[PDB]
Amino acid sequence: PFFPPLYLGGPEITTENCEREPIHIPGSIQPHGALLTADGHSGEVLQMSLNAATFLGQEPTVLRGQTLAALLPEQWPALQAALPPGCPDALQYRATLDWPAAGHLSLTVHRVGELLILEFEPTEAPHALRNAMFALESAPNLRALAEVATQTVRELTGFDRVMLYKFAPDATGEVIAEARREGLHAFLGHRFPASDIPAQARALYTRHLLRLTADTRAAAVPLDPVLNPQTNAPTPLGGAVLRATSPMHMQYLRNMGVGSSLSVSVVVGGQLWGLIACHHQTPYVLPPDLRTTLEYLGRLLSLQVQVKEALEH
Amino acid sequence: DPLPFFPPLYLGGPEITTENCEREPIHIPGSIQPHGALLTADGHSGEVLQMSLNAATFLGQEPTVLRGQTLAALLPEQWPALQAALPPGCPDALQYRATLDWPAAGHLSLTVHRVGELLILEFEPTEPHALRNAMFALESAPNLRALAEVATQTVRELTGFDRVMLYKFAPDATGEVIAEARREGLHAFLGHRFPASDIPAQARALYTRHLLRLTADTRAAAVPLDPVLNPQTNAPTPLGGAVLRATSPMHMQYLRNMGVGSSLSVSVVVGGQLWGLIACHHQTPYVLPPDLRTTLEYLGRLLSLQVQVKEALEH
Ligand SMILES: *C/C=C1/C(=C/c2[nH]c(/C=C3[NH+]=C(/C=C4\NC(=O)C(C=C)=C4C)C(C)=C\3CCC(=O)O)c(CCC(=O)O)c2C)NC(=O)[C@H]1C
Ligand SMILES: *C/C=C1/C(=C/c2[nH]c(/C=C3[NH+]=C(/C=C4\NC(=O)C(C=C)=C4C)C(C)=C\3CCC(=O)O)c(CCC(=O)O)c2C)NC(=O)[C@H]1C
Repeated sequence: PFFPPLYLGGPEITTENCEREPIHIPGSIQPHGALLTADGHSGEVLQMSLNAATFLGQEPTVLRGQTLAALLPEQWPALQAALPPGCPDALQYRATLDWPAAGHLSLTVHRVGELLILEFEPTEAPHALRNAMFALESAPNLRALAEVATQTVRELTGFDRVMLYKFAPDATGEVIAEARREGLHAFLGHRFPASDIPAQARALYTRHLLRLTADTRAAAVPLDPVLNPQTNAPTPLGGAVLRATSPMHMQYLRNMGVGSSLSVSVVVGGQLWGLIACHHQTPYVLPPDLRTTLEYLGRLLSLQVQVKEALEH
Repeated sequence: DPLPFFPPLYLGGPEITTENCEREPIHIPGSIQPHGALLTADGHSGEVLQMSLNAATFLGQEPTVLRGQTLAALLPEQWPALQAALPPGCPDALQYRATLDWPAAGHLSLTVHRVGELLILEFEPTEPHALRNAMFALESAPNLRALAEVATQTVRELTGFDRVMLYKFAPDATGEVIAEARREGLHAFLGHRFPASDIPAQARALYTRHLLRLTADTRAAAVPLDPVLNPQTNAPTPLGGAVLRATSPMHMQYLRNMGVGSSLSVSVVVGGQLWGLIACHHQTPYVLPPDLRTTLEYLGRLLSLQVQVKEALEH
């Protein structure tokens, strides 16, 4: 099963109970964005991140009464149609708001049962993706495909290190390709125990395909209330990219000297084949539109891995 | 019966009838569609060899001036990028794309690929979260039918085409329209089947490697390359990888007879075989700009993946 989260007086995580940390329900988010939850029917704002006032520019109480209808007039009917009752928690809808306080915000919404989860992040506003797609497809074998993928991602993102991390049948991981800035350790060829990515994190990574830590020293921002009014239970945040990263894993990143971390799941035959794993030495908020490019690349790599593995077997 | 290609018309080959469909050498028509321009150049020196006859009007230069310069001089910023992206021996399927600001012609999209020692350069005029939203909707579709319906509707919304169909090949290469989105008033093609010769065997092979082709105007005359043969080889210039390549006259007559002014199709490739086609029709001529066509190319790949996934959920 899972332990209760901390804020419901559950045990603190150690290397003895790695498998039982409820990483999906931390009750908090990373501070480079803001999150609201809301009722599926009424559009009634039920929870907000204590930092919402910053991003939205709204007097705190104003929000926690109001309706999405009021708050987001153009958007609220689109949401209603895009995310019908009963849809999967994996389905997401995005829009760009030109919002008074903040030039442009990206809005990302998904639905978990009766709750809409809304994420707001700063945003903005060429051929590198098309060029990359063809490059991946003409790679002659899996090894070269891995090399092209890591190089392409590094060029698109500027990340200090990009790896392709492949899982063995026992969930033992191996760095099979790597693109990195001059003057970093090389993790190419190294293998790592399955417990570094514990079972409950691999399962969530099979369904929700991109996650990140933007700053491995930033404090999480609580949800208020912490419990969902609807249920008097924790809000599931595993489909939210703003979801606070497990401190156990933030500690693992700080000990490596990493300030910023992102990965994309590569999913083949319904199973987690590997990760595009990215490191930055300093804090780094990759903007939403560039993340989208990596999300596309994730799908394309999933296709090409199967194609390429089929021409060996 | 499968038989080798006839020589093209310009090398004294025969004219194509219902009898000899499968032997038309559609990859080497010696000509392009008039809404863009094409140059060929030597892959090592960058000497310009062939150009479409309309090139002066896209590029704003006399032929003899174009042909008298190397790509190093014509494309000083792109020439080194081309050479890195398209190394000798690379496959003909690999494409490099850039946007140019050309004085006379505005923003041009440049698409380049390499066939042996030849570079092929295509120039076309070029111009929010719809793709991301579509990607997730496709993935959440519960079964093959719902996927097919979401895919057709999405493509129609992105493009404004009068008809978008998902055409699926059977094992005998006959095809069936298994989903479609269509303009009000058009008659349904859903559930209809069409014989294997409708898309002959040398088109199907080409459609497994080069995943998008189009006819922007089913009545437009093709524009010859000049000279027609590659001076490197005194042989035909391979245009199978060029979206500008002229469509087979057989296929154009087939489309005009259906009342179609514009056609586009994307290949859906599963396990190395052509599974089906995203096939679009417009009643009037219609040019879809290169950046919009890129969205369809990306959806072609997504759909190939999702078709595998939906079919595996099915035994
Ligand atoms: C007591 C449990 C431990 C633990 C927990 C844990 N680990 C993750 C997720 C990841 N761990 C990763 C490990 C590596 N990163 C590398 O670069 C290498 C090798 C060079 C390894 C072995 C990775 C890549 C992830 C994925 C996330 C990312 O992209 O950074 C989680 C889940 C965190 C979350 O999503 O909130 C958890 C709870 N890790 C341990 O090492 C043990 C001590
Ligand atoms: C004697 C040969 C004939 C022939 C040739 C031919 N066909 C193609 C390619 C295509 N044919 C298509 C036919 C259809 N369009 C539809 O809407 C339906 C069903 C409702 C069918 C059966 C299609 C879709 C294609 C693909 C390209 C496209 O138009 O989007 C070629 C190759 C064309 C080229 O790349 O230059 C050729 C030579 N078709 C016949 O019917 C016989 C008489």
